Amino acid sequence: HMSFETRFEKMDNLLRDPKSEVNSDCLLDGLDALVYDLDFPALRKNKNIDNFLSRYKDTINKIRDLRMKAEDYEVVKVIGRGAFGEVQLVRHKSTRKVYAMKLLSKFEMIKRSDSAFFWEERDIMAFANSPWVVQLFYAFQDDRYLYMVMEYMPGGDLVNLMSNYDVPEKWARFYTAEVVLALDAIHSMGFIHRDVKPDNMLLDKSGHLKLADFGTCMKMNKEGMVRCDVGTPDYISPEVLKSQGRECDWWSVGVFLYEMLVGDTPFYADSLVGTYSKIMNHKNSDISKEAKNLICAFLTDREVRLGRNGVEEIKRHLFFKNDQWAWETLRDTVAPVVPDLSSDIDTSNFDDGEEETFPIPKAFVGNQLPFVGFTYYSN
Amino acid sequence: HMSFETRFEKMDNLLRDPKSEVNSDCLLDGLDALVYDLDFPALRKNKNIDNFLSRYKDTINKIRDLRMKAEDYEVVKVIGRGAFGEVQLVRHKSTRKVYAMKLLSKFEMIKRSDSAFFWEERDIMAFANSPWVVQLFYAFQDDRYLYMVMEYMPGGDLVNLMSNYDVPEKWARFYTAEVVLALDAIHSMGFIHRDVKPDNMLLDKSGHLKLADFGTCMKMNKEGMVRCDTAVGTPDYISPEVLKSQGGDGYYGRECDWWSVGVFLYEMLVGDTPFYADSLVGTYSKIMNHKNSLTFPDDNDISKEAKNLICAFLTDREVRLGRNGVEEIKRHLFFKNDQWAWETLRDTVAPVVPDLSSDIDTSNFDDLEEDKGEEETFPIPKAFVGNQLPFVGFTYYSN
Ligand SMILES: N[C@H]1CC[C@@H](C(=O)Nc2cc3cc[nH]c(=O)c3cc2Cl)CC1
Ligand SMILES: N[C@H]1CC[C@@H](C(=O)Nc2cc3cc[nH]c(=O)c3cc2Cl)CC1
Repeated sequence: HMSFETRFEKMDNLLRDPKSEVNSDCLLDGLDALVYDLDFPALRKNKNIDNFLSRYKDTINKIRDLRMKAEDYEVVKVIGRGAFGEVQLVRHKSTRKVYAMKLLSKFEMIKRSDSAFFWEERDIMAFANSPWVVQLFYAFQDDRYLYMVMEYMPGGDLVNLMSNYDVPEKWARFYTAEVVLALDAIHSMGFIHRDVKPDNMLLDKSGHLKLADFGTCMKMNKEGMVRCDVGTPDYISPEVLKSQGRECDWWSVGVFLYEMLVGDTPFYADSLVGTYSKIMNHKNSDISKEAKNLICAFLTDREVRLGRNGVEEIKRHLFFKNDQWAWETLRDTVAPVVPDLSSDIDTSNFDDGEEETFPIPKAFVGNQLPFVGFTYYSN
Repeated sequence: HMSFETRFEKMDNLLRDPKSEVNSDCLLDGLDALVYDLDFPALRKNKNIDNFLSRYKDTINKIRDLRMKAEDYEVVKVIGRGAFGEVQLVRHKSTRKVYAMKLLSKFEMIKRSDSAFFWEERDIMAFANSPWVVQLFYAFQDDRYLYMVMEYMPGGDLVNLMSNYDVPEKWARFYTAEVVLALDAIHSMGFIHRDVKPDNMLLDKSGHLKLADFGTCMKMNKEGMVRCDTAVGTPDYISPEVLKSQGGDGYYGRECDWWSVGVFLYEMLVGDTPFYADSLVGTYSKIMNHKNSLTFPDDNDISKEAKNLICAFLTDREVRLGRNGVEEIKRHLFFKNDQWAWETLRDTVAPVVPDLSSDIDTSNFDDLEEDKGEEETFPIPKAFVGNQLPFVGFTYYSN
């Protein structure tokens, strides 16, 4: 039993505790949402509602206007496209600061039952506080989209990179190993990524690596494993392809490595289903002895796969031997490729029908609800 | 503008501002409300809904627990009953402090279209900061009732008082004049009482006076008037103008309170309402006929002045006492004596002081009937009905 003077402080806590589902900004998100989901001709016909909307008209419009809205960002150039919206480079009008804003169509997010997945991604990007993980500075929302303002990566994706260069075993060793420190960072936070791939790997102005998408992430329980409900084709791990009715990330890894030295998927197939079964037959489906080894050590069945035991076990692998870097020093050494940037907005490492809207309801559908609590300020 | 920072210079404000319809508490009130009006089987079948109530399940239960709830209060004795709930003496378990907590059935308040009246009552009691206005410390709500925790008044209502004594012109002069200072106080907060009556007049441990219920209050416009199609008040103590109100002429100023007061005074010296009648309607028309309904049993125990003052309040608005200034009333001959001056009457020795056993002597509160069958509940909705929305923002905690 707490006391008065106590309970009050304790409550101010929550009203400030940004990990709280009911941080002040989340309550405001609630009032906001509610006013959205209510201001419709049909519904306003109700005493209670119309009275409400008539009382929080002025006030809530004031709010909308003050809080962060998309009108606050100048969009320099679209630099990417996810499933539910586009990622565009931006500069804050009032602050002049430059971020990368990922967009999310509330609609598309509802149409597909693919809702409530971005919570893990928000949390991670906003509190991982890690050199390995992209940092979220702001997250806000209107009627149409979610917005995630985040540390811009001038470096570009590992995809563009592998496109442009004849990757040597050196580089390979570098990028791979960093991906390993990062994935271990994630797992330390008690999450599993489930989608490891070049498309998700970005680079900071210094040519080092972070992880840039976390939609796939899933919280792993006490025993370190997960009850699972896929992700990608060219990479995916079989052991998790049967639970449908951790070390999996490591599989994805090996796949990537192969892709990097080779120039194509370790189980590429013109037909996709082909790539699928081909991964199921992994056992039977220029380079160094070690490269080969390592790869095939990851590319094995769950229980005999490389990394089943400890991450350290992976670190120590022979292919991870050199006279150019140590592990807890890698982050600070000279990247294999460093980006030459003309300004704070060089979209050079990023190469070059539409969308609809929700239908006016006849009754309360509350389409804003799955989104209350998404607003986050970093100060 | 200009820019980001000023935006915050309004933001942080809207959250501190206790008079803001969106003070932090208000926002918490919104989320709470929502959870209530949402957690029902039929509704839950909605993906958006279900997902919501599944994310704020834990959290919202936490909130409910911490914030002020009624389980925080030990209910000493029921000392009163209004229209929408009972009014009970209580002591805070954790703090052991003693208050009077008035309840309000959210149902009953919805049943009758009589909703959204309590906001003016709350604002006044919480911000009047006046010797004449009972003070609110805390206001909270659950699914069922609104609660208003407020300065307890061991003194008792002037109805009990008038009951137990042969009130003399002195006393009369006292109570009445304090009623005037107080009504003037409310008048200056730009409000009209509309319901002046002994029932609303309470006493503090020093035998001095305050007004105790403000449901009837209504904010008056720049010209000092208000306009009310269907008007309120109490059968006996009603002003006639307020009385003859409808779709049409229902507009009146503050001197209607002054009428109510004259009624008071009569009641106090005579022992019955100036227009009492066994049938109510009778009192009504009797009021309409005041010019010739006014009388006094030929017991010359009444003063020239008393009678005077009384009749000066009980006249038609336009020629009634106080139409001009409150000062005008203050100066009246019946308000002449060598025992108190206006700007000092609060500080003097009350005409009756309560002898109290403890900090909980409910001695000046006669016994009342408990459960009279009044506790009824909302019916489980088939669709979202939003019954808690009218009460978003009612929560307020004291500095
Ligand atoms: N994960 C898949 C879907 C998301 C997409 C994606 O999110 N791409 C990007 C993410 C970020 C993150 C932070 N900063 C950036 O500049 C940036 C740029 C792009 Cl293009 C990548 C493929
Ligand atoms: N408006 C009518 C119905 C309500 C009734 C009423 O509210 N009475 C009371 C008001 C208060 C107020 C503050 N403190 C108290 O202790 C207290 C006690 C009672 Cl019995 C008055 C007549």
